[PDB]
Amino acid sequence: IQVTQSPSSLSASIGDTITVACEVSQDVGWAVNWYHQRPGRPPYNLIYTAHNLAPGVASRFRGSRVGTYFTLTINNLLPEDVGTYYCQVFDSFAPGGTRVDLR
Amino acid sequence: NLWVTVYYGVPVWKDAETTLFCASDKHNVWATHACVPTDPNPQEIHLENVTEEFNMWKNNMVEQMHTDIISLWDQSLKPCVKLTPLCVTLQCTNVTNNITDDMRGELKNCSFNMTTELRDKKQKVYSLFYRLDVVQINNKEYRLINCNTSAITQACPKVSFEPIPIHYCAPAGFAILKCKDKKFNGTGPCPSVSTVQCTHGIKPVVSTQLLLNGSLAEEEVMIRSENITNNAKNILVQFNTPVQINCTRPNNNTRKSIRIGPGQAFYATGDIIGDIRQAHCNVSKATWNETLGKVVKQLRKHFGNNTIIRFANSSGGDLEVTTHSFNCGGEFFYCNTSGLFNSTWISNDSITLPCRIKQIINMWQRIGQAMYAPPIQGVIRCVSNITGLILTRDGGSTNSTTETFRPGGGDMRDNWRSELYKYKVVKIEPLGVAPTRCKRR
Amino acid sequence: NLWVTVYYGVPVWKDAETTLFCASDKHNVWATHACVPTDPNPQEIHLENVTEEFNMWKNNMVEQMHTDIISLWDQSLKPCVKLTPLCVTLQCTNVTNNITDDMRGELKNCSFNMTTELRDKKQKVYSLFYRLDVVQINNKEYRLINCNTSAITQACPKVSFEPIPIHYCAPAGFAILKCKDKKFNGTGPCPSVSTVQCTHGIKPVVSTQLLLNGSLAEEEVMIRSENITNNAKNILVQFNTPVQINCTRPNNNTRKSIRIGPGQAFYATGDIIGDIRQAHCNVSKATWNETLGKVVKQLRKHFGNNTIIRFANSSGGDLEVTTHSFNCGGEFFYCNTSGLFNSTWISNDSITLPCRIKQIINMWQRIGQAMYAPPIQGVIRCVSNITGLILTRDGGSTNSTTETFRPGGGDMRDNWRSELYKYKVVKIEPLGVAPTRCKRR
Amino acid sequence: FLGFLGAAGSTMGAASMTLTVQARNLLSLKLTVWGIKQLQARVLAVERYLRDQQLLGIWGCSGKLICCTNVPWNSSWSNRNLSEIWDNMTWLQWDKEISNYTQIIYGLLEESQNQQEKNEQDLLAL
Amino acid sequence: FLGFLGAAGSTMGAASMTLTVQARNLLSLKLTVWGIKQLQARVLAVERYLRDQQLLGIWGCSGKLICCTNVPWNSSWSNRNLSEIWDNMTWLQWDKEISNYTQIIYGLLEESQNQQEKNEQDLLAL
Amino acid sequence: FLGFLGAAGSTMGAASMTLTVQARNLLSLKLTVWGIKQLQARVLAVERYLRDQQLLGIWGCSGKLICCTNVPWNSSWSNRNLSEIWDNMTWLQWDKEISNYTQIIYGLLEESQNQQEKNEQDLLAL
Ligand SMILES: *[C@@H]1O[C@H](CO)[C@@H](O[C@@H]2O[C@H](CO)[C@@H](O[C@@H]3O[C@H](CO)[C@@H](O)[C@H](O)[C@@H]3O)[C@H](O)[C@H]2NC(C)=O)[C@H](O)[C@H]1NC(C)=O
Ligand SMILES: *[C@@H]1O[C@H](CO)[C@@H](O[C@@H]2O[C@H](CO)[C@@H](O[C@@H]3O[C@H](CO)[C@@H](O)[C@H](O)[C@@H]3O)[C@H](O)[C@H]2NC(C)=O)[C@H](O)[C@H]1NC(C)=O
Ligand SMILES: *[C@@H]1O[C@H](CO)[C@@H](O[C@@H]2O[C@H](CO)[C@@H](O)[C@H](O)[C@H]2NC(C)=O)[C@H](O)[C@H]1NC(C)=O
Ligand SMILES: *[C@@H]1O[C@H](CO)[C@@H](O[C@@H]2O[C@H](CO)[C@@H](O)[C@H](O)[C@H]2NC(C)=O)[C@H](O)[C@H]1NC(C)=O
Ligand SMILES: *[C@@H]1O[C@H](CO)[C@@H](O[C@@H]2O[C@H](CO)[C@@H](O)[C@H](O)[C@H]2NC(C)=O)[C@H](O)[C@H]1NC(C)=O
Ligand SMILES: *[C@@H]1O[C@H](CO)[C@@H](O[C@@H]2O[C@H](CO)[C@@H](O)[C@H](O)[C@H]2NC(C)=O)[C@H](O)[C@H]1NC(C)=O
Ligand SMILES: *[C@@H]1O[C@H](CO)[C@@H](O[C@@H]2O[C@H](CO)[C@@H](O)[C@H](O)[C@H]2NC(C)=O)[C@H](O)[C@H]1NC(C)=O
Ligand SMILES: *[C@@H]1O[C@H](CO)[C@@H](O[C@@H]2O[C@H](CO)[C@@H](O)[C@H](O)[C@H]2NC(C)=O)[C@H](O)[C@H]1NC(C)=O
Ligand SMILES: *[C@@H]1O[C@H](CO)[C@@H](O[C@@H]2O[C@H](CO)[C@@H](O)[C@H](O)[C@H]2NC(C)=O)[C@H](O)[C@H]1NC(C)=O
Ligand SMILES: *[C@@H]1O[C@H](CO)[C@@H](O[C@@H]2O[C@H](CO)[C@@H](O)[C@H](O)[C@H]2NC(C)=O)[C@H](O)[C@H]1NC(C)=O
Ligand SMILES: *[C@@H]1O[C@H](CO)[C@@H](O[C@@H]2O[C@H](CO)[C@@H](O)[C@H](O)[C@H]2NC(C)=O)[C@H](O)[C@H]1NC(C)=O
Ligand SMILES: *[C@@H]1O[C@H](CO)[C@@H](O[C@@H]2O[C@H](CO)[C@@H](O)[C@H](O)[C@H]2NC(C)=O)[C@H](O)[C@H]1NC(C)=O
Ligand SMILES: *[C@@H]1O[C@H](CO)[C@@H](O)[C@H](O)[C@H]1NC(C)=O
Ligand SMILES: *[C@@H]1O[C@H](CO)[C@@H](O)[C@H](O)[C@H]1NC(C)=O
Ligand SMILES: *[C@@H]1O[C@H](CO)[C@@H](O)[C@H](O)[C@H]1NC(C)=O
Ligand SMILES: *[C@@H]1O[C@H](CO)[C@@H](O)[C@H](O)[C@H]1NC(C)=O
Ligand SMILES: *[C@@H]1O[C@H](CO)[C@@H](O)[C@H](O)[C@H]1NC(C)=O
Ligand SMILES: *[C@@H]1O[C@H](CO)[C@@H](O)[C@H](O)[C@H]1NC(C)=O
Ligand SMILES: *[C@@H]1O[C@H](CO)[C@@H](O)[C@H](O)[C@H]1NC(C)=O
Ligand SMILES: *[C@@H]1O[C@H](CO)[C@@H](O)[C@H](O)[C@H]1NC(C)=O
Ligand SMILES: *[C@@H]1O[C@H](CO)[C@@H](O)[C@H](O)[C@H]1NC(C)=O
Ligand SMILES: *[C@@H]1O[C@H](CO)[C@@H](O)[C@H](O)[C@H]1NC(C)=O
Ligand SMILES: *[C@@H]1O[C@H](CO)[C@@H](O)[C@H](O)[C@H]1NC(C)=O
Ligand SMILES: *[C@@H]1O[C@H](CO)[C@@H](O)[C@H](O)[C@H]1NC(C)=O
Ligand SMILES: *[C@@H]1O[C@H](CO)[C@@H](O)[C@H](O)[C@H]1NC(C)=O
Ligand SMILES: *[C@@H]1O[C@H](CO)[C@@H](O)[C@H](O)[C@H]1NC(C)=O
Ligand SMILES: *[C@@H]1O[C@H](CO)[C@@H](O)[C@H](O)[C@H]1NC(C)=O
Ligand SMILES: *[C@@H]1O[C@H](CO)[C@@H](O)[C@H](O)[C@H]1NC(C)=O
Ligand SMILES: *[C@@H]1O[C@H](CO)[C@@H](O)[C@H](O)[C@H]1NC(C)=O
Ligand SMILES: *[C@@H]1O[C@H](CO)[C@@H](O)[C@H](O)[C@H]1NC(C)=O
Ligand SMILES: *[C@@H]1O[C@H](CO)[C@@H](O)[C@H](O)[C@H]1NC(C)=O
Ligand SMILES: *[C@@H]1O[C@H](CO)[C@@H](O)[C@H](O)[C@H]1NC(C)=O
Repeated sequence: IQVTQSPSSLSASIGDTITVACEVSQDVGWAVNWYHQRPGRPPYNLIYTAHNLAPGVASRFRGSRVGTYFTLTINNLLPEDVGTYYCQVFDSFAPGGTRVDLR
Repeated sequence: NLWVTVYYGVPVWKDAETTLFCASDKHNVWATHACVPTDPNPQEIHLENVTEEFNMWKNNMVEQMHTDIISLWDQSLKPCVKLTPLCVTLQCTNVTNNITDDMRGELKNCSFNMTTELRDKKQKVYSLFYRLDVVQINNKEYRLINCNTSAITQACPKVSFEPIPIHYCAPAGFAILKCKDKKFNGTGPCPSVSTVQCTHGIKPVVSTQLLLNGSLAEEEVMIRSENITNNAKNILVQFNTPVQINCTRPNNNTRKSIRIGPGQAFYATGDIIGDIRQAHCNVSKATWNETLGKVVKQLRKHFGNNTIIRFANSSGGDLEVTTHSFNCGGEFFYCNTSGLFNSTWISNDSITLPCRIKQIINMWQRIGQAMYAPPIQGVIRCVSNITGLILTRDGGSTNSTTETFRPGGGDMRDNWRSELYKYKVVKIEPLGVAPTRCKRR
Repeated sequence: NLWVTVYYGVPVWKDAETTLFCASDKHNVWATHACVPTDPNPQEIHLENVTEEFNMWKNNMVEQMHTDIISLWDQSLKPCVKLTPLCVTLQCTNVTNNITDDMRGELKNCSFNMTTELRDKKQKVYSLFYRLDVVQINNKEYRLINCNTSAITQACPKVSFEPIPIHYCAPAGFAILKCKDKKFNGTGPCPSVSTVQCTHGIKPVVSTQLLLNGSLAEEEVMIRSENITNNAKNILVQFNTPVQINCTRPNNNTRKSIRIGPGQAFYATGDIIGDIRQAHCNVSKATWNETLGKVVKQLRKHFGNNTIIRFANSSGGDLEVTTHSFNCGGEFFYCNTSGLFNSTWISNDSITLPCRIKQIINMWQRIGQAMYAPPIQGVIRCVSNITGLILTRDGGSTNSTTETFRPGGGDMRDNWRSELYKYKVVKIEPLGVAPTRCKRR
Repeated sequence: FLGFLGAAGSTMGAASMTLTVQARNLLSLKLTVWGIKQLQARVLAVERYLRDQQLLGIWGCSGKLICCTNVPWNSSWSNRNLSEIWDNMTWLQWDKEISNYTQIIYGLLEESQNQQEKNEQDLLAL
Repeated sequence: FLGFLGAAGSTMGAASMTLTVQARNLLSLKLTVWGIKQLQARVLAVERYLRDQQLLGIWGCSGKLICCTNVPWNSSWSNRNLSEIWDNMTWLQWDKEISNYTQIIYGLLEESQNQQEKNEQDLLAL
Repeated sequence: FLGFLGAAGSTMGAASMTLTVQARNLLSLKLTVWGIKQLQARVLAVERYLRDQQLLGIWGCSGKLICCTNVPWNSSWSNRNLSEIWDNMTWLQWDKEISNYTQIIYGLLEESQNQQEKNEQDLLAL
């Protein structure tokens, strides 16, 4: 199953609310786990089941499901959130991911 | 005007989890003698107008029965001899008399010092161990493969590993719902629900790739999987017709009893009378081809008509998963099923599967304890039915329609769930309240 | 006009089988402390007008309590030292210092290498073993008799084998029927039946030929045997008067503790202080003759007045049967008892029975496990009551009226059926339907 | 007073006069053999009592030692005269000679109770 | 006759006509795995039956399969017409759509039974 | 509402007003120490409830929290005035000062219930 992400990159200032989309080609239920990778650091779990927060993740992260349209919403952006965001469905990873950097 | 009236014994049930006791119709590893004697005539009641949701995966019965089988397996070895003295340096020489081309090095003639009845006295004896049980130490010096990871207790030779059908009966106040739909894929509503006091004959067969002696589908070969899209959940296949499989151990094995202590006997493997050949399982080529044709015809539906379906052998892993392992008359086989899953499909003869024997068996992958299956005297041979498949799909490149399916298994819950698939456990709730024109006095 | 009227609590019972719990009035082998404390005043109720069928031979209670005794005997052995290191080569010499003529060769002064607290360090120690416990290997080399066919576990020295009376009590809804008839011939109807909450004091005495400490017949010696014409069914003899038997072991034995490992102690037999004599039992000649006269008088009824009754000793067999074996203060005896069944009958003095003692005891003939009775310090003396016999008749030619009876036993169920002979287990069914002139409003 | 099963050999009427004494005796640690046997006996007793109590409850006779019903007695079961039954017979023989017809009697009892209760509800509602 | 849960899909009236067959099936060795599972199942069944019987007893309806009482229908639990309920509805959907309000109904039953019993005492003594 | 044993120290009438809340709490894995303790506790609770239910049933008072009988008060057990008992005393003291006369009262209740039922039989028959 092909999985797509958009936008490829985005810049937001401190404290803004931003969202990232992850579109799936077929019905995947809610199995769209999210992962964030800080530059030069191994990726770690953000959201599992597409709406459940991983342990240690602040409540400021939120995920939701609109049919086959999936969103990860970020509130009150903070500097440590800079990096890349990946959404996983089964064995498929979105090509390129989404890069988030400070404005 | 209106008032409420309390009812007793209303036909109302809720999904619930409870303990199920066994009933069954020589000692056995599964304590069938401990099962209550089932009624000669089971009672089955058809529930017309009823539509109940079913789900093998979220069913408790599979987990409960996995626990039950593991408990029985553990209990059957407690009053059995512990082979701790066998962990001694071995002197093994290859057996090379009257052996065939494929028997070069599969059996080892190991001689070792062993404790006799008298503690101070010792004794030198010899035994025949298959190559998979002994590992070289770096004639040469060998040891049992268990010796650095676990301690084995010899399976008591008098208990039979043969599967006896056992029925799991819910206590009073609970009911078992049996889905009568012949096209029921295992998830979603089952329009035809019939209740029974408890299950039909369930044989807890122990197999990995091919499901032996199982229950057949009534109409067509069916494909059952939690999320077919997810290329990880095993695809449970159930055959509408049986595929007979024959296989035997041609060696005329002899059981030699070696006393290793007070009342403790270790049953070794003596010299084989006659030539030594390969254990090999036979499957009819035409019957297997027809069954594969039916399977691929029913599989195309879930995917597409124009897609290419190709069966390849197991990718890799431990011996149990890579091969087709199953106990046959007290012996544990490991059959190299590469000639079965080999064809590629586009929109009298028998297949010989070379099997390998193992005596040090570690089922359930328990940390610290393993089993030594005593050798079976004579030539063992069993005729079983291939009644299912456990296929694992491989993720494609999203560019080709060549869906590749390989045998899986290992997780015995998958093997067992093809038998408890049509059943469900419900809790009777006989108190009901409804409005009626009645009034208390 | 008539109608049915339901009734609750009617006195109706059916023959049935059920589990009976223990009740009884230092730790002991039978765990009588685990038995519920019985009522100080038993509730015994006389059921006249009632005639109930009885049959000891097909009574469940004998089988159930035999199973209970075996389970208790096994369970009292689990938390006890396992004597596996004792199965080591022995160097035994004759004990010929201060011994009598009959004691020549019965003791063996065995010295052996034994492991000590420190595993690497070994140790040499000596102990005394009776000739029946050690077998020669072909001073000479010996081994414990059951070190090539069973594992030896020492009975814990602080638990006593003395029989504490136990009462078998049925649960609620069940009743125990007691046949008060003093002439109950062992089967058929019992005209005088009475119910009790549960049984009187039953002592699970262990004996083979003569019944010790049993319950006396109230009026006269009774002969009870299913199919008395069958010359293979044991004949249960019950005495109306007790025959006192005095059993003693004159040796003043010393218990020497030998530590064979961490917290594990093997209690050996040290040197005997003073002269070594033969353990023996004493039976009054006149009393035994009178009891035999009563028995033969009561036995002529089932065979005729003119027949000749002759008592010979027990024929060949294992030691436990050929001899009158029992326990006496923690020690197991094996008494000759050929002077008892010695005479023939036609239409101050004591009889000394030379007994032999054994330490390796295998009761219930379990395969793989044997018991080592620890020696008892001091001189042991027992005063028991001969209250029954196990006589096995022998067939003969049609031209002979000389019916020969020999002591039997072995099957402990025969030993115990003489105590549960007058009891029966019934199931109360309190629901009854009767025709009355009443019709529900 | 005679005690538990005291009137076992008595006549029908005398036995029925003292149903309570037999009625009161249907109901009255580690994993040791004696302990497990005690527990099994306890559970068996309680289950037997509740089976009997439930069976009474179905016929609408719970709490009543002697309860009447509304099913006729077919003479096929027993045509004996009442005087002979209640003055020259014990409960043992009575259960002996009706062991086979018990189930159909129980079914008739159950059906009659259900129908009578439904009629009572209909009258109470109207 | 259909058997245990025979009229599960049938209408309300037909199901109520045969309450007994489901009512009568609500109640009907060493320490081995199957033995302990059997004992636990037996105890679970007996306790479930006793809890159900106790709940029936509190509302003053012990021994009665169909029992009515003296608490009104709040009409917020369900406002469906009687004919539709008892002719075109099964017990399954009924319990499905009334499950949340069960506790308050049970409490009302409890209070009504207690007050009625106290009034019966008061009028009985006078 | 106060809860389980809420009116333990309350007067007789207030305690009698709320019997139901103590009435409901009278009834509500491997061979591990905790498991066996749980199982024994469960069985003990079941039997403790059933003994009380049986005692109520024998007196013809099953299913009734308050039940009146036909046993006269001997006045030797307690001659205290009704107003004093039912307005200035707690159940604990009441049970304290009749701990010895309980058995004879139970026997009188049993015999009175039995005779009463058989009397009813005669009238229902005639
Ligand atoms: C699937 O079911 C078939 C049919 O029950 C099983 O075949 C049976 O396998 C047992 C294994 O020992 C055979 O028992 C042997 O029978 C010979 C007959 O003389 C006896 O001498 C041996 O001592 C042993 O008892 C049995 O004959 C064979 N066939 C039948 C009809 O029972 C098969 O084993 C089952 N599949 C698996 C994987 O176990
Ligand atoms: C039959 O029953 C009699 C009496 O019930 C048994 O005799 C008793 O035997 C026990 C030991 O076997 C004696 O207890 C021991 O006594 C000595 C000396 O007092 C003491 O040092 C020990 O520690 C132990 O307590 C008991 O005195 C004796 N009773 C007598 C002699 O009256 C007899 O053993 C039974 N027969 C059997 C079991 O075969
Ligand atoms: C194994 O398969 C054979 C058939 O190859 C089964 O034998 C009979 O098969 C026919 C065909 O449907 C059935 O109608 C019979 O009922 C089968 N015999 C019996 C005794 O059931 C055989 O039963 C199968 N063994 C299994 C499933 O264990
Ligand atoms: C794939 O698997 C997921 C596993 O959860 C399925 O998702 C659930 O589907 C059920 C269907 O009744 C819903 O009730 C759940 O709420 C879903 N939850 C989650 C976590 O997704 C999904 O339906 C499956 N779908 C496919 C395409 O196989
Ligand atoms: C499995 O099938 C093979 C052949 O497909 C069998 O092997 C032959 O067995 C016969 C005796 O039955 C021999 O004469 C032949 O030499 C064997 N080899 C060949 C190539 O034919 C084998 O016996 C079968 N095993 C079974 C039925 O258990
Ligand atoms: C497996 O073995 C069975 C016999 O144990 C084979 O059945 C035999 O088949 C031949 C040829 O069709 C018949 O002549 C025999 O009468 C059959 N014997 C029976 C039914 O007992 C079966 O063909 C074998 N299967 C394979 C794949 O080798
Ligand atoms: C699946 O089949 C392939 C080829 O049919 C097997 O690959 C062979 O593996 C052996 C090792 O045991 C090599 O010696 C061969 O050279 C391989 N052949 C190839 C790569 O063409 C593979 O082992 C099989 N896997 C199984 C049976 O689990
Ligand atoms: C299982 O079967 C396959 C196919 O028969 C075996 O693969 C062959 O292995 C031999 C050497 O063992 C090679 O010479 C062949 O080239 C391989 N391929 C074929 C098609 O024969 C495999 O070795 C067997 N055993 C295992 C453990 O996989
Ligand atoms: C059994 O009786 C014998 C005699 O029949 C007793 O033997 C005597 O014992 C006394 C000691 O009390 C010695 O002084 C005698 O010399 C013995 N007489 C012999 C051996 O002929 C024996 O003590 C009795 N055993 C008992 C009572 O346990
Ligand atoms: C068994 O021993 C007891 C006591 O040791 C003997 O009983 C004594 O018998 C003598 C007669 O020889 C009397 O004078 C004593 O008064 C008795 N004492 C007691 C306590 O009973 C008994 O006679 C011995 N029996 C045999 C057969 O040796
Ligand atoms: C029963 O009595 C006979 C004869 O008194 C015993 O036979 C004796 O057996 C021994 C063996 O220990 C021989 O040494 C004797 O020669 C035999 N005497 C004979 C044949 O007259 C027989 O042993 C006695 N039974 C038992 C069990 O001891
Ligand atoms: C049991 O006792 C009898 C008689 O007391 C023993 O038979 C005697 O044994 C001796 C020893 O060899 C012989 O000299 C006698 O001839 C035998 N007969 C008689 C009448 O004394 C018998 O051996 C004993 N059983 C044993 C010791 O096992
Ligand atoms: C194994 O070796 C022993 C000698 O150690 C020999 O007696 C026996 O025949 C051998 N077995 C074979 C070669 O199969
Ligand atoms: C013995 O068998 C081993 C395989 O386990 C092999 O490596 C070795 O070469 C063999 N030795 C012979 C045949 O002499
Ligand atoms: C047994 O022990 C002896 C002692 O040296 C040794 O020579 C022999 O090789 C041993 N046998 C084995 C290890 O099989
Ligand atoms: C046991 O030995 C094998 C080789 O004989 C080795 O591969 C394995 O890692 C060892 N396991 C241990 C040391 O736990
Ligand atoms: C099984 O059938 C139901 C029918 O509603 C369908 O919803 C479900 O997706 C099917 N499952 C599979 C595995 O095809
Ligand atoms: C196996 O060997 C034994 C001899 O030990 C022989 O009696 C038997 O017939 C043999 N079995 C076969 C199938 O050859
Ligand atoms: C199985 O059937 C397919 C059908 O296309 C055929 O190509 C193949 O050769 C067959 N295999 C056999 C008969 O072994
Ligand atoms: C698998 O099939 C290929 C050709 O389709 C064949 O060459 C090979 O031998 C087969 N493998 C077997 C029969 O094990
Ligand atoms: C030693 O005792 C044995 C008893 O088993 C006897 O046969 C042997 O003659 C005795 N030897 C001596 C020298 O006393
Ligand atoms: C047994 O032999 C030991 C020496 O090994 C000796 O000290 C002891 O006194 C002997 N006991 C006897 C002869 O009873
Ligand atoms: C103990 O072992 C030593 C070692 O040689 C031996 O000399 C002695 O005889 C042994 N003692 C016994 C067998 O009692
Ligand atoms: C054990 O040794 C005894 C000694 O006589 C012998 O009779 C018996 O057969 C042996 N048992 C075995 C070797 O299993
Ligand atoms: C016991 O007495 C009954 C009385 O009828 C009789 O039938 C039976 O045969 C007797 N059994 C004997 C004498 O063994
Ligand atoms: C033995 O019999 C006597 C009567 O002579 C009696 O007083 C004593 O209690 C009996 N002992 C038992 C039954 O243990
Ligand atoms: C046995 O010996 C001890 C000394 O060890 C002594 O006190 C006791 O009196 C002796 N017993 C007899 C009966 O002589
Ligand atoms: C037993 O007594 C009888 C009669 O008193 C007598 O004839 C017989 O000889 C006596 N026998 C013995 C062994 O005392
Ligand atoms: C058996 O009786 C005979 C005849 O009285 C006698 O000679 C013999 O010694 C007796 N056997 C014994 C006492 O062991
Ligand atoms: C026993 O029978 C007699 C005469 O048949 C009778 O008088 C007596 O009352 C009966 N017993 C009982 C307890 O009724
Ligand atoms: C099922 O529904 C149909 C139509 O509503 C009805 O006629 C039938 O009676 C129902 N089934 C049962 C068992 O009542
Ligand atoms: C406690 O006693 C006082 C007066 O004695 C009373 O008013 C109060 O209600 C009692 N407590 C309760 C909870 O009833």
